[PDB]
Amino acid sequence: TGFHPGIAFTVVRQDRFATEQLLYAERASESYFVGQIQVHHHDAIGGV
Amino acid sequence: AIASEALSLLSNTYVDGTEIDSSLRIRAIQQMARNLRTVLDSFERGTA
Repeated sequence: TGFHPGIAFTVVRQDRFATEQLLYAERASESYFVGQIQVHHHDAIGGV
Repeated sequence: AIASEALSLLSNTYVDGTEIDSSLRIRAIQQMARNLRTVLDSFERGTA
């Protein structure tokens, strides 16, 4: 009707977002070399 | 009954018409011939 007491209550909320971070990449990188060439081709119908 | 050797032998199938890969070809010629010599010797002994 007209009133509002001082009872105890609480609410719970959640969030779902993204964020950006910064790190140290140093100077020397990974020794990712290249070795030979690998291929795989097969023709069944129409094209290859 | 062998699968690793067959997979290694059939995994190349060339790429586009490159060189013969003399080192790999020599290694394969050595290993396959060495295996086949004793394989055929055992087969001949068994048949005899």
